[PDB]
Amino acid sequence: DKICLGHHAVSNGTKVNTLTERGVEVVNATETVERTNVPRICSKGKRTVDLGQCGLLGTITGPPQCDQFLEFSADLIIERREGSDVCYPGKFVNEEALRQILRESGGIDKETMGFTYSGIRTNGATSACRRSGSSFYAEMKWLLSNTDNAAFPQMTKSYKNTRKDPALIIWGIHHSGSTTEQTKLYGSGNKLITVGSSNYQQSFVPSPGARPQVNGQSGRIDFHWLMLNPNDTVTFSFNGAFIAPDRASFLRGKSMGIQSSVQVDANCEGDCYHSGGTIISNLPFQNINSRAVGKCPRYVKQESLMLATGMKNVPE
Amino acid sequence: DKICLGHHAVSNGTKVNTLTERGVEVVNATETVERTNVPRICSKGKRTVDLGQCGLLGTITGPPQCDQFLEFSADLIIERREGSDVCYPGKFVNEEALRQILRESGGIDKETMGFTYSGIRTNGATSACRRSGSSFYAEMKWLLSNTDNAAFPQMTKSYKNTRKDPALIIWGIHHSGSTTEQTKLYGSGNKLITVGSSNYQQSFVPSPGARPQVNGQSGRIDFHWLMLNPNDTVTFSFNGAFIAPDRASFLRGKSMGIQSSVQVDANCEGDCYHSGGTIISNLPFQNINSRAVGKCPRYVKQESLMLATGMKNVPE
Amino acid sequence: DKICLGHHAVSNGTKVNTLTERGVEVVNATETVERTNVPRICSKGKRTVDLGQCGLLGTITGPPQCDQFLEFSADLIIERREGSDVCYPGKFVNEEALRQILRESGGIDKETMGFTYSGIRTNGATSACRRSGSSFYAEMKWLLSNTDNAAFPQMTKSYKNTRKDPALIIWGIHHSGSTTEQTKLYGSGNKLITVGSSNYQQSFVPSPGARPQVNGQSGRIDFHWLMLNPNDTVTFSFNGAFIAPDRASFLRGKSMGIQSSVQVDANCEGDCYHSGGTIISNLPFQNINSRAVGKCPRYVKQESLMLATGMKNVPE
Amino acid sequence: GLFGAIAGFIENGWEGLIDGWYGFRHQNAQGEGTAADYKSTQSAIDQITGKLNRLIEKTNQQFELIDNEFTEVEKQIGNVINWTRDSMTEVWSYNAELLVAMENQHTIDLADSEMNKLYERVKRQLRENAEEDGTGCFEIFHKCDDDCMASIRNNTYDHSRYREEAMQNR
Amino acid sequence: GLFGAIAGFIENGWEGLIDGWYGFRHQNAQGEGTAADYKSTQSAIDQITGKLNRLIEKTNQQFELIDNEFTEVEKQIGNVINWTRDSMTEVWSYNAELLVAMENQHTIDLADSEMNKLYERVKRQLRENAEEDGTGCFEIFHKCDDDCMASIRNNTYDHSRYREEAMQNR
Amino acid sequence: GLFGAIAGFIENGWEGLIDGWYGFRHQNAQGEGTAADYKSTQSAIDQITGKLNRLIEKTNQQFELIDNEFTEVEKQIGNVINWTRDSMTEVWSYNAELLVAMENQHTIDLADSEMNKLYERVKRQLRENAEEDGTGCFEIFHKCDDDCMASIRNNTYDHSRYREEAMQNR
Ligand SMILES: CC(=O)N[C@@H]1[C@@H](O)[C@H](O[C@@H]2O[C@H](CO)[C@H](O)[C@H](O[C@]3(C(=O)O)C[C@H](O)[C@@H](NC(C)=O)[C@H]([C@H](O)[C@H](O)CO)O3)[C@H]2O)[C@@H](CO)O[C@H]1O
Ligand SMILES: CC(=O)N[C@@H]1[C@@H](O)[C@H](O[C@@H]2O[C@H](CO)[C@H](O)[C@H](O[C@]3(C(=O)O)C[C@H](O)[C@@H](NC(C)=O)[C@H]([C@H](O)[C@H](O)CO)O3)[C@H]2O)[C@@H](CO)O[C@H]1O
Ligand SMILES: CC(=O)N[C@@H]1[C@@H](O)[C@H](O[C@@H]2O[C@H](CO)[C@H](O)[C@H](O[C@]3(C(=O)O)C[C@H](O)[C@@H](NC(C)=O)[C@H]([C@H](O)[C@H](O)CO)O3)[C@H]2O)[C@@H](CO)O[C@H]1O
Ligand SMILES: *[C@@H]1O[C@H](CO)[C@@H](O[C@@H]2O[C@H](CO)[C@@H](O)[C@H](O)[C@H]2NC(C)=O)[C@H](O)[C@H]1NC(C)=O
Ligand SMILES: *[C@@H]1O[C@H](CO)[C@@H](O[C@@H]2O[C@H](CO)[C@@H](O)[C@H](O)[C@H]2NC(C)=O)[C@H](O)[C@H]1NC(C)=O
Ligand SMILES: *[C@@H]1O[C@H](CO)[C@@H](O[C@@H]2O[C@H](CO)[C@@H](O)[C@H](O)[C@H]2NC(C)=O)[C@H](O)[C@H]1NC(C)=O
Ligand SMILES: *[C@@H]1O[C@H](CO)[C@@H](O)[C@H](O)[C@H]1NC(C)=O
Ligand SMILES: *[C@@H]1O[C@H](CO)[C@@H](O)[C@H](O)[C@H]1NC(C)=O
Ligand SMILES: *[C@@H]1O[C@H](CO)[C@@H](O)[C@H](O)[C@H]1NC(C)=O
Ligand SMILES: *[C@@H]1O[C@H](CO)[C@@H](O)[C@H](O)[C@H]1NC(C)=O
Ligand SMILES: *[C@@H]1O[C@H](CO)[C@@H](O)[C@H](O)[C@H]1NC(C)=O
Ligand SMILES: *[C@@H]1O[C@H](CO)[C@@H](O)[C@H](O)[C@H]1NC(C)=O
Repeated sequence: DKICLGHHAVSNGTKVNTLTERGVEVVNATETVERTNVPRICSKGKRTVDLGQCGLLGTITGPPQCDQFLEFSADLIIERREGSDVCYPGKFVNEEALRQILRESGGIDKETMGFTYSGIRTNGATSACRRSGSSFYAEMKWLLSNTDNAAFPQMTKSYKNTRKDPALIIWGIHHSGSTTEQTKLYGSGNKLITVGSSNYQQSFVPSPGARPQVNGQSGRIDFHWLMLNPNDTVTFSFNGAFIAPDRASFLRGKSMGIQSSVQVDANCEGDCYHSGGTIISNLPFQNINSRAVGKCPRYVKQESLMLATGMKNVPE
Repeated sequence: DKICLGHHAVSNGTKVNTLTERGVEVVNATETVERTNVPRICSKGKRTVDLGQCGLLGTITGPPQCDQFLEFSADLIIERREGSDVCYPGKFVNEEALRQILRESGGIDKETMGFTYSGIRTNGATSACRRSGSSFYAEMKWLLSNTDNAAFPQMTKSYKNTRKDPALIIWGIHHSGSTTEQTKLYGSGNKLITVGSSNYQQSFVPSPGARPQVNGQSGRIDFHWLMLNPNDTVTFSFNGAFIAPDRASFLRGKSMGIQSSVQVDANCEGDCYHSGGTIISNLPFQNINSRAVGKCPRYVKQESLMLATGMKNVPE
Repeated sequence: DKICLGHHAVSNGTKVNTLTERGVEVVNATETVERTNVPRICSKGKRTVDLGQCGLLGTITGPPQCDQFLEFSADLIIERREGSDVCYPGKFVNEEALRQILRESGGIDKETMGFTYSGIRTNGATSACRRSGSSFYAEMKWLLSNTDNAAFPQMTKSYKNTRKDPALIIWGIHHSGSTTEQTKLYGSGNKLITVGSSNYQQSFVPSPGARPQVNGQSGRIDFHWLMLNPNDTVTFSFNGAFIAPDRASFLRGKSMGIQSSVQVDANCEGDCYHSGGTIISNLPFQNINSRAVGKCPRYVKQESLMLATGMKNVPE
Repeated sequence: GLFGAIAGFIENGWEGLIDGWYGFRHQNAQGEGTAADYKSTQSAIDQITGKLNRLIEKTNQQFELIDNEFTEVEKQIGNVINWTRDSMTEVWSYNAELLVAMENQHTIDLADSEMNKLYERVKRQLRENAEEDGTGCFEIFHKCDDDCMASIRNNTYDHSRYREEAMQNR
Repeated sequence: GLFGAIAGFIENGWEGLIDGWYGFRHQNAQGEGTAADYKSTQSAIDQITGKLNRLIEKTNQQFELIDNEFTEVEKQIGNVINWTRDSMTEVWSYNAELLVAMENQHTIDLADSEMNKLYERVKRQLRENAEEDGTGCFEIFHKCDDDCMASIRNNTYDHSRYREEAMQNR
Repeated sequence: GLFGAIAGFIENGWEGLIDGWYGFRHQNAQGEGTAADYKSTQSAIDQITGKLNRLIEKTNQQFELIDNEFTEVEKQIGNVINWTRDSMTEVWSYNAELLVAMENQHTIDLADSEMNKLYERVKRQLRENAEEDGTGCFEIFHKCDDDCMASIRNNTYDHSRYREEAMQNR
């Protein structure tokens, strides 16, 4: 006598949202917002460098803890909280910019500046910077007056970049704990340190004075830098208080840099990283961390957004 | 013989827009873009501080007009055009950053640095900064040589932050109108002021020289600052030309800061503020002010965007 | 016996994408992403200034190559790669900010500072800056000691802005190649140059020292600037090493500034420009250049996005 | 709209209908009569309502000042801020124009749809006891009094009762 | 599409129809004949047209340079600018992909819809004088000449005239 | 939904149907019988599938750090970065809420649509050999055995064969 059309239905459906309604029940749905994190840095198939105790900027100047990272090479660079850029207390001017340059560098290659010296000490050291007793930054030279209180002779040193890529040049200004300590190391008188390029112009003066002891030192070394273009020259003219570069650095290629607190894992591959780990997901969105970097799903505030993959559920 | 289906209609409909058409007439519609402003700062139920003549930064140093705002406490901070941070002409280095810190501070709490002095004047004053005759910044001390032209003895003062939150430290460098005026106040010779922390390194020198008179003074006081971390120390070493902090500041919590030209009103509540007042609205968008702050509808260029709330209007 | 309904179709349809499908074939479609570039700067109907050899910032100081651009007037300003801001080697502090100000200026109008001098040379020159033999910046004056090694007398010069709009004030600090060269030009002793306004406070010192020769000169001139408000005064106090402004600049109105490598063309009108030319398009999107400026279609990554303008194509 | 009832096979709307969005007019021996349909009217109303409750929202997302009307910030950072703000104005203006156009297209097609549903629901009740006028009208062969009309609205109309007489009247 | 006419109960389209988007072919004593329908064709065209006029737009929103191809800006501010620009590229690329996909889904369903409207408009004209083939065809019981066909297109076709003879021919 | 079949003239769904999304139950002399329809089920599945393949995507768009968890950047630039990031969070949260709501509205109306297509496809096969129950049921006048039912599903059902007997049984 008859025939009847119908559709399927289920006992337990899944609620989604629409333009018109909240909590409409549908046969099946699927999540579009990622909440699952992997608590490791998933580094499978990538040249990784976990800096540990070495601070990124320290790879350029070379304090003891960065001795194994002076010429590294990497697809992925990992900075750690415990990392430190310095042995002798101090700071980099323009520090975050340089970090950004280095994180994306693919690593660094070094070449000597070829600076020689005469009629001065070249070998200054400290207990703040120890390699079997007192030492210094491995890429830098602490230039002193020959003997105590002796005048530091007015020097001029220069370096041309013969390479096809830009060079990274570093130097340091030393600020003694006292004026009398400054005179002891580099003789008395107001010290001027000049630095110039075709692209760049600047000058510096030391500033002896009392500071709180850090690594048992109330003195400070300010580090400065510039990017020297192919076939350009840099000249350093100095009365003293000056920490000269022994080597120049060159960028190897491309990399990605991250900051994290979790372990490396070569069993797991991923391109979206954050300090708590790796977000492995095909989903378009994520509610895990808004500072995730790499190739990530977009960060959104919603914990969940269910996408219907079935019809409306209408049970009896 | 028959029955007929139909729908409603109205004499005067309302025009909206669609994907396919402009000016389609529908039975009813409603506005999604807010145009109505309340020309007052709606502060109902909120701890409010209207700084008036006091400039935000002046709450830290304490010129006469900020005497009632030295230790304020607030959910909402209101800066006014007539407000001024200074009595003796001068400036804050990094001024906008500090304002942003202070706007979000919830207010400030003060504690003494505990600095004592000996064999110097501690009580410098000016007519630019008047509280029943000549006075100075209430939180600061103008440190001088005992008598005219006398040498300012090389001092070192230090302060450790014993609190669990970071401290806000301020100091000032004084630039005389002339070199001879500088020698009169702090004796002759090139003056160096040094300031250091575990997090921070810097130095300063005065710069005597002619400027246009502001508040009848051609001299200037540069104010500087830093955020001292819990259980860290700051040391000030100075030949002179130095305006020392009497107190340290601490942030109370959370607040919101605004700039406005209209009155406070405790009869009206709102979370979206701008200089012309308050936007009270449930609507998602607003065409009133693109620099509105707080919890606001999104600013859009369109004056109106009507959302249909009824069917197409088809009269006879 | 019968009648049949139908729709049209074509032999060769065009593929588009939908929410549900990729590559659905429809009768007709049209492109929404612009790929066609005009390799010229389309300047029809606009007051254009192509700076060529003149650098934007040079219009203010006036090196030889900017002699024809000292008081220009423009709707559209075009900077070129070969352009240079300087004759005597040097730099502007805050250079990009000033460029942004100038690009949007509509051009500049000049007025004399009205500075006179006595008991000094006013006419310093160089072969780096040549106009039939040695010359200098056309808007600036190289102030010297009367004779070699003579002391530069402590000067104070001042200028009030009597105009209703803000003035652009410039000055220069000269850094000699050597300390002995500095003494020759402006006498011995540590030179201080002071500059103050009601809005602004700063000071400067020269820095003699060896640099690589640029335009055959190892010396350098640092240029500085500030925006002086209507009815405010600026005072310059200087021991020497100081390059004084001869004129003040005022902004004419509104303009747009671009950087390009292609020719001007007054046969073609457009409002979206980039270094490779002009994007003339009604389309909402463009895949040509992400740094296009003016009134542009939005830049997107997709090379093509076809918008259906016809029904689904269903041939037999 | 998409369904082709409103501004479609129905010539025009009824300014006389004030009790709902959709309804019936009939003609019979006793006279003419209009009445609103609660169900169809309710679905449209509730759906348009559900739309408003999604859109009439505001975030708990706070933003603070990053510049200054009283003392201009440094020009470079000032220009980056303005560029970014203007970029956001562009995005939100687009979003809002689209949102409203997309919702309105849909709101109209929803209204057009609810009518077409009501139409065909009645059609099915009647079965072979009536034919389709085309103007939104159902011509009835058997004579149907005001009790018979209220049973159509109520969805209690028994087609089999009046069938024999209406089919013979083909 | 949603309505199920185009690539639906209609097998396929007609490459022969060059005067419009929708039309009729008939078979009768005098021969076969094709003709385009102006009304249905016009609604689709005007609607797709209205879409283009909304989208083929450009803002009066100007933007200036905030960096420099000839002399790189300071690296930190340079990276913030690039990060922001790349963030905007992401947003606009998404917007554009979605806009076009959303509009195309709708354009197709609009075309599918306009056909289905035209179909059922005719169906109603015919009433009991014809039956539904299923392939988009209306089989007529009474014989209908070329004047009788043009009255169907014109919307002047009088069903009552040919009724008696067609109903007996059930 | 828009088409008014699912949660429409069909009272409710069938928990018994596990071979597809849409199907038929019949009643005849031999007994009752359920069966899934492959075609309708396939169109819905393939379309919902096509949706997922567009959305289950991720960009090749890389972003780097522009600030620092270990050593805070300068406060002014820090606040501009945060302001921008928060602005982007707002935009993407909106986009995502809308995308999903827009897609779900459409997914539901797609399912509702595919049913309504299947319904009317059958209706047309039957022609004058059956009438419309209204609850999604086609009452057949001629008696139709299980071979006759499988021909309806197969789309091989010949209406003319059973016509005479069914029309007389009007
Ligand atoms: C009254 C008395 O004799 N007191 C000594 C006291 O001087 C001594 O501390 C010394 O303090 C100086 C700073 O004034 C240095 O910190 C000394 O250490 C070194 C260092 O390890 O860094 C030694 C190193 O060889 C020096 N190298 C060079 C190249 O100069 C450096 C350097 O001068 C400073 O680092 C520059 O700021 O200093 C430190 O021994 C204490 C022990 O700490 O013993 C008292 O008896
Ligand atoms: C030729 C002659 O006698 N002329 C005086 C003239 O000096 C005097 O003006 C004085 O100018 C000096 C700056 O050189 C100060 O501005 C004096 O005022 C005060 C001030 O009010 O600020 C007085 C105050 O006690 C001083 N305090 C301290 C701690 O030093 C300050 C201070 O020196 C400066 O502010 C630092 O820059 O200066 C001011 O009287 C005029 C009257 O203005 O009378 C002439 O006869
Ligand atoms: C041992 C010897 O005699 N050597 C000379 C050698 O000095 C001379 O070069 C000169 O080098 C000086 C810098 O020390 C200048 O560069 C000289 O040129 C000018 C210039 O053209 O810029 C000349 C100009 O008149 C000077 N003007 C003023 C106002 O001072 C400037 C100015 O001093 C500097 O630019 C400031 O830095 O210098 C230049 O001739 C060489 C030829 O180059 O001949 C040797 O015999
Ligand atoms: C950024 O935009 C603001 C406006 O949104 C500019 O500030 C305005 O400047 C004009 C003309 O200089 C004044 O008339 C207005 O009073 C200002 N309005 C506000 C709200 O401040 C600002 O100049 C722009 N930034 C830069 C660097 O030019
Ligand atoms: C920001 O992005 C631009 C490109 O959009 C970068 O500039 C390019 O740099 C590459 C490689 O260094 C050059 O080959 C191109 O010629 C540059 N293009 C343009 C349009 O300038 C720029 O380097 C990026 N910013 C930073 C800080 O790296
Ligand atoms: C910008 O936002 C970040 C968070 O996204 C802020 O950094 C956090 O600061 C809080 C409180 O000061 C700490 O408890 C968190 O550990 C920080 N989180 C991260 C991820 O860094 C940062 O302070 C904000 N910027 C500014 C200038 O305040
Ligand atoms: C329902 O959807 C989920 C996706 O979250 C999937 O894993 C599951 O197997 C689906 N079930 C069916 C019956 O399709
Ligand atoms: C530097 O000189 C070498 C040849 O000696 C040349 O190959 C290179 O291009 C030069 N660089 C520039 C910028 O001219
Ligand atoms: C029409 O909409 C407006 C919203 O702007 C509302 O206030 C008004 O009362 C509505 N009228 C009806 C009849 O719903
Ligand atoms: C400072 O010292 C106190 C104990 O004297 C301790 O509670 C606090 O954590 C210390 N701060 C740090 C950073 O170690
Ligand atoms: C099809 O669309 C294009 C737009 O790209 C247009 O130029 C062309 O003339 C159109 N053809 C027809 C027949 O409408
Ligand atoms: C400067 O003075 C003139 C009158 O001499 C006046 O018109 C102008 O407004 C003044 N400027 C200010 C800022 O007071």
